[PDB]
Amino acid sequence: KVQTDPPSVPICDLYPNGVFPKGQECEYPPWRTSEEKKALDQASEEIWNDFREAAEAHRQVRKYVMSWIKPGMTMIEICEKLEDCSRKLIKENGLNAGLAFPTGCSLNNCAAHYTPNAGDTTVLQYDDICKIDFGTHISGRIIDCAFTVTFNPKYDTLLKAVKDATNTGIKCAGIDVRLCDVGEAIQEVMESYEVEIDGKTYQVKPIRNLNGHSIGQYRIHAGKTVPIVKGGEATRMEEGEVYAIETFGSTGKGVVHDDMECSHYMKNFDVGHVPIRLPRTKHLLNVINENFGTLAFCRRWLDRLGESKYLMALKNLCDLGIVDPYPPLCDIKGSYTAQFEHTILLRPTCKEVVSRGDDY
Ligand SMILES: O=S(=O)(c1cccs1)N(Cc1ccc(F)cc1)Cc1ncn[nH]1
Ligand SMILES: [Mn+2]
Ligand SMILES: [Mn+2]
Repeated sequence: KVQTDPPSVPICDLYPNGVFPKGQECEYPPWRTSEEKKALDQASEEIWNDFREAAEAHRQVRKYVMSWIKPGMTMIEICEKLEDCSRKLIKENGLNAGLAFPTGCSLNNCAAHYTPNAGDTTVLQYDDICKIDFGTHISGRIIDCAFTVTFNPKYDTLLKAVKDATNTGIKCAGIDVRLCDVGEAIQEVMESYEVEIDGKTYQVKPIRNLNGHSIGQYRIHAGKTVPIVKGGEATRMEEGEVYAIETFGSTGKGVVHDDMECSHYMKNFDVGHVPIRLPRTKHLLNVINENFGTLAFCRRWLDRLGESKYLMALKNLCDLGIVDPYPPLCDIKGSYTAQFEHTILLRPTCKEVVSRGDDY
């Protein structure tokens, strides 16, 4: 009925009749706040409500994380503590409710897609800049939302720059808005910031090959990309679409490349059923189909299901194009990267920043 400290009560039990809190509602940028639109919006109320339940789990998990995340903890300890909480609040139930993708805790010049695999001894340090990026879902309605953790105030202005650029992207987004215009607007704001870190000055660079993305049911990246620099596609955002608006700022080259051991994997959404006779590969694909479907997973999540010595079977599925690997994405050695991300609903009546909290 009432949430505990530490959080343990599922969000569904905190609401009496399955009506979850709305996120931040915004008027679209320059007639909708329309009977045709109001009815069209109401027709998807069950869907918006699923996003809101997942968003409330995301808000409660991240507030709890911020209370205890500290240097000295291992990255595994952080991810396990966060994920244990997330499973409880979302009331994990197979593909009906659960974790939408692994917990990113990328450090320093690593901007995204790093989560420890078994045996990783990495310890969070006082000077680290850590991007906590995790997702929850109800019925495949995904919340993709992220923030940056630091302990040293030297990164405060870099975080402020990226947060403002993400908020600028969110404000610019709308029905019939050109994706390229969102990218231009984000870049102008991010580049308006100069920061000083350890006696060196930088003009914050958007990471040009990182992007926001449309979201589909059980589909983290549905096909449209939201650039964070100028020169993109004039393709428009459409009514009823859902987007992850994320921005990344860097003190390095402002470009990422694959680096480090891969931890994130996801079945290719478009690949059809593929009969497998190789026993270990067949078993692993069945495990993936049963537990994740088209949602992303990580090696730790296969380990927890009691799977072991599966790396060759996993490589086989990647080589067949059934599963895609998503390795960590890093800028140059010595650079600092920061990220903020929210999920927005392009509802017929308004734009809802469904994952907005009192934090960011
Ligand atoms: O970089 S992405 O592949 C992408 C961005 C634009 C078009 S495709 N990607 C989606 C994703 C892919 C695999 C995962 F296991 C989890 C997520 C961004 C992202 N990661 C975390 N939050 N957001
Ligand atoms: Mn994310
Ligand atoms: Mn994303």
